[PDB]
Amino acid sequence: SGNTGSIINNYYMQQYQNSMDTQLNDWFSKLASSAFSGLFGALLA
Amino acid sequence: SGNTGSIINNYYMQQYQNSMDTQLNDWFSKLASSAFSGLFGALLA
Amino acid sequence: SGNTGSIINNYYMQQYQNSMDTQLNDWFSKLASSAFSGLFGALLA
Amino acid sequence: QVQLQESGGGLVQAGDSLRLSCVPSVRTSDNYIMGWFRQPPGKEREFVAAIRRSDGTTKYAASVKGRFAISRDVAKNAAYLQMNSLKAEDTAVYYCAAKYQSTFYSTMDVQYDYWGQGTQVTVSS
Amino acid sequence: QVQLQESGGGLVQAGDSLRLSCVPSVRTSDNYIMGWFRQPPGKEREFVAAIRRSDGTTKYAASVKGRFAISRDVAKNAAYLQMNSLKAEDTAVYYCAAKYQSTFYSTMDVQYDYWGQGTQVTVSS
Amino acid sequence: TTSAGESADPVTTTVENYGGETQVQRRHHTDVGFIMDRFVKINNTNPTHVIDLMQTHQHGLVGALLRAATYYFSDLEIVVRHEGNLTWVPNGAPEAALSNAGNPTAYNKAPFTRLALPYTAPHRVLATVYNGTSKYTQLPASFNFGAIRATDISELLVRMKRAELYCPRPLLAVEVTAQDRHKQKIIAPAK
Amino acid sequence: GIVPVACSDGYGGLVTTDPKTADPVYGKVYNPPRTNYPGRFTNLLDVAEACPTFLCFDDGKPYVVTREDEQRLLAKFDVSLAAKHMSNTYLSGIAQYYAQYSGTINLHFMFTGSTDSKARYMVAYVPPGVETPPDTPERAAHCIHAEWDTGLNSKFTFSIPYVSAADYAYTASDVAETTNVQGWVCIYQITHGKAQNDTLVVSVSAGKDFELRLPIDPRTQ
Amino acid sequence: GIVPVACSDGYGGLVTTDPKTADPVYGKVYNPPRTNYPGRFTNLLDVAEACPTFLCFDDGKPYVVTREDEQRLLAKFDVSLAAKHMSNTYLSGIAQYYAQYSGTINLHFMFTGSTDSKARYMVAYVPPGVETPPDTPERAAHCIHAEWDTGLNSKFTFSIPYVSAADYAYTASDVAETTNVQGWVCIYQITHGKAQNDTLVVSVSAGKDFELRLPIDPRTQ
Amino acid sequence: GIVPVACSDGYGGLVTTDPKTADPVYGKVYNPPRTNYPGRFTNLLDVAEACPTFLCFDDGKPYVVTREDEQRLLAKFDVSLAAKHMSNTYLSGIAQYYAQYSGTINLHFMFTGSTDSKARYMVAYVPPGVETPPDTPERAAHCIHAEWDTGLNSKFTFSIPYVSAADYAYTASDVAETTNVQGWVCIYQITHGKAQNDTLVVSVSAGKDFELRLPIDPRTQ
Repeated sequence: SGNTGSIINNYYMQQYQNSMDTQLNDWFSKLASSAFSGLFGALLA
Repeated sequence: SGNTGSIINNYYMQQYQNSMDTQLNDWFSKLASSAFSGLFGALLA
Repeated sequence: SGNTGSIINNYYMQQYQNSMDTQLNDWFSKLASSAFSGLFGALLA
Repeated sequence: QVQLQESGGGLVQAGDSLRLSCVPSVRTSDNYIMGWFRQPPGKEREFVAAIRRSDGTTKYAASVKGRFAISRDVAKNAAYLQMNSLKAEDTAVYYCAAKYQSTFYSTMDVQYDYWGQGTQVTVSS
Repeated sequence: QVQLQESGGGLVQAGDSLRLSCVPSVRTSDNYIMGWFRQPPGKEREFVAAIRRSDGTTKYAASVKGRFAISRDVAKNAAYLQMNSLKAEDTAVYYCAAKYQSTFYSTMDVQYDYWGQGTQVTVSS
Repeated sequence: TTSAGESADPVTTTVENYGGETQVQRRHHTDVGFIMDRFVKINNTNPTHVIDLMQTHQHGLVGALLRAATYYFSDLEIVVRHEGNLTWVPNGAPEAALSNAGNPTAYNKAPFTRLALPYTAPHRVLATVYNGTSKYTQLPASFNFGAIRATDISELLVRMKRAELYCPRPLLAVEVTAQDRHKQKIIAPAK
Repeated sequence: GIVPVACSDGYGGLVTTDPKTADPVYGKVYNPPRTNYPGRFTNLLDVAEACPTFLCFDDGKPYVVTREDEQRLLAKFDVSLAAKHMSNTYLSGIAQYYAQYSGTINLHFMFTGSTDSKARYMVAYVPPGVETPPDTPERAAHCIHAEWDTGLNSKFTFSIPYVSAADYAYTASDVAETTNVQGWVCIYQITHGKAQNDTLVVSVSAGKDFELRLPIDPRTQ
Repeated sequence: GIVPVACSDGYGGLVTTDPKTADPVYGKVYNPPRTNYPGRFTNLLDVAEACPTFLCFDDGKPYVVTREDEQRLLAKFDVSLAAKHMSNTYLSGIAQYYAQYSGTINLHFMFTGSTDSKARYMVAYVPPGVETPPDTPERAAHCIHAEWDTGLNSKFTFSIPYVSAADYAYTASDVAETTNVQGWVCIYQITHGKAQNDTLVVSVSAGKDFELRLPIDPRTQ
Repeated sequence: GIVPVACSDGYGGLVTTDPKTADPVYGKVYNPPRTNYPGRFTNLLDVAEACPTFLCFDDGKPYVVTREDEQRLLAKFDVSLAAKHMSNTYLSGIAQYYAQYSGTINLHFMFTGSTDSKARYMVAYVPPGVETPPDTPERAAHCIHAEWDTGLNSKFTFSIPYVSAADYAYTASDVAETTNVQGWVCIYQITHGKAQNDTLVVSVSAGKDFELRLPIDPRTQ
């Protein structure tokens, strides 16, 4: 769902508009969310 | 239902889009599904 | 309803597409259905 | 697509009459306009007379208005150019033509589609 | 887009025969019309004979109607103009052409798209 | 697996016979109704053409896959590129019916004409081969879908709708002359 | 914005038999009432069933005359709506505008001789497979047939079966190819007593399961 | 007023494989019934499974003959639907009209020697990675193989595995580049007793998970 | 009749970024499975956060060296994704394809001197409003800054604030007009003991609320 802006459903079936993925995980999202913040050691504000 | 990819119903009735079959059995599907597999005799795995 | 093959209703009202009949009986259908069949006299099959 | 078969050409002398005919090869259900073009010796082709297939709407040239007459046979799918009271200037090569694409009177002598090989008409004096 | 390769030109004398060929560079699935234009010495280009790719519908010029013959090879994707019984007037520069855009018979000799460099045919007497 | 060969029963061994694993398959592209539903060319058109499917090229996709069946049934779609009007008469019509506008006649629009025709043959199925004759190498004259007519027709395309095939026949591939396999050029980017 | 569409190619042109309508220009028009108007037919085959019309034998007569001869073959005609005998019929006049047909075809035989004149007739259906039809009732007795004599009831109806290979038949014979695709119908004169110039009128109507299939427009116009 | 639309550009033209229909011109047509018509196939791979067809070895024979020699290599062919041995097959005739494939390919070996003639055969799958195939069963015993002798049951089916890097393979070998992308299949003659001119017939059919993927139309027309 | 429409003018033409789709021509295609394929990124700013890349100081080095001089200004660069120091960064390589930005920009300082070498550094953010940046830490102590010495932990991250008048800033400096629209960043060397040739490596990554706004395509092609 990127760069499509019509509210109405498609006229053609999903089987014909694009291919179908089969089966048998965002790394950098988790790698950025698991970043360190805050401080290290003690703080004297 | 082969090679038709629109979800919306047809604008014309079924009586006019194509002819109508009347009445009064896939052979090779059953002939392939009834094929022999496995082994013959004994097995020593 | 002869030789019209669209399923969707008409865009124009019935008052404008064709004229309107007013009031104030198929003869040959009944004349053919009331035809004689069978036999005449006795039968020895 | 369509080929045109012409008939009736030949040689006459001044004062006589000739009859040209043309029948197309296929009998499709179109509104074609059978016409007649002539090419005088050492001059360029020019329009003579046309007729519509549906009705008998006939066009003519200023040269041949009272003399020539064109007609059509609905049954045999033919067209005839009855040439009358020929002049010595009427010597030319006469071509038929079809003009299937549009059948309006205003354009009835400008753009034809199938010609068919011309006949030879050489009137003497 | 498409380039045309011509073959078979040369020099003959009156009464002999020549065979011109032309093969296009790409084999796209179109209905193109291979034709032949000739340009006599000191005169302008003119149509000779064309052929459709689908069927063997052939057009011709009034000059060369019974003599010349055009054909097409579905397998090798070629076209051949078999010139017969040449006249001393047949000396010219012969060009092929493509006409991909429309393939109707009525317009089969008016507007071609790709020409390809012409061959030289100079018949003697 | 070992079996009696002369009995002609079908036998399908697996890779499980030596530890393997049969994988899941999808055969949507070799469906009969799917593969026959594409427009294919008819390269011999006339001012008058009788629509016979055995006039498709014998080595095309649909042409060859149709020669690989004894019988068939189908509706039809045609794409005609014509001059003037296009008349269609059904199966069995006189040839003189093609000059009248009571029959389906299409007044030509700009690019071409795209119609849908039913199946009008008097038989339950049509055939690609016939062993014998039909009067009192050549199929019966009733093996067609009708006829079309225009002043000249430039191209004709046909498409089989609701196709059904029966009794398969041999389907051949191009022959290998002396190689170990038939090698040909395959599309690959430039540079 | 607004709804985008794709103006498809190949679609749009006028077909003279298309199933769609035109757009009106003159609203609110009422017709004069025609309630219970007599003599309406909504099917051509209803009229073709209820109303039989005459056949056309030699000299253009609707009847065959008994013969003072050794020949017992009154008339013979192909099972074809394009036959020479059916050229003047309503069934044939309708069937000329269709491609195919199937079903029964009824023949009616009305005897118009005097009271003191008797006769016995026979009609046989000769399906295709022989080169020439039979000309003796003794030899045509092996087909499907029926016999009948003359008496109080002066009419007789015989029903020609639809027997063929295909489910439908063409209503037009193709070319000068001989041996009609369907059979023949042969009328015989088994015997007659004091019937020298008495006639037998023949007419044809459609059967119970008769049917015409694909409309065409074949006449030169 | 009326609904406004945007006639989009790029949309509308005819594609010869598009998934939409045309508009009809001839209504109310009924077909003759074909209920329970025999011999229908709705998938090409069903026929390709149930019906195996022969291979074509040297001299154009469907079989390999035992050899009175020191050579124990009967035949060898690439795992390719475009191989010289599969040129006359139905599997190959179908596979020529597709771009890619995947799955099993079954080989059948029918022995047609007399009763007093014995033999023992071997078939090995030689995946790619060697430049030349092995020509000794002792050296090809390290691949995937199977052995079998002759007896009451005269047929033997061996199933070629689909082993490769990509999930699909091309059904056409690209160019004069050597060393077929998939392996080879090598048939060996382990031993034989009194089998001088006896043959072994080979044929091929599709496996349980065989599949063809992208329809094309590649032949010169 | 049929539905009437108004083919509007101005609508229909192709825009290269329009939000509508095309119509398909090749149905029923299945891809090979790529479940749990490693190393996927769905946002460029995720990679820009997690992976910092080096700055480019004089002589094209990712680091500044302590100086045996009276000058305590190691390096100074404009707060601009188009600066000379950020020319080789991933943040800048991404930001070149957008019109505007807003949010935090993090700087990382890694000390790579020996154990027997100490130092104390300082970084200050000098917002716009002065003509020339300060060159003394005593004078740049009045901006927003931070100090840090060397020890066990060899990295230090300082976060440049987004302080301006407008809610967004251009990611490209307009013309030879001087005095960068945003401030400068000045790195100082407060003191050092026995650190003669030891270096301090600098790199930059995106902050927690960094953002790029309007996609463009500005490079000469």
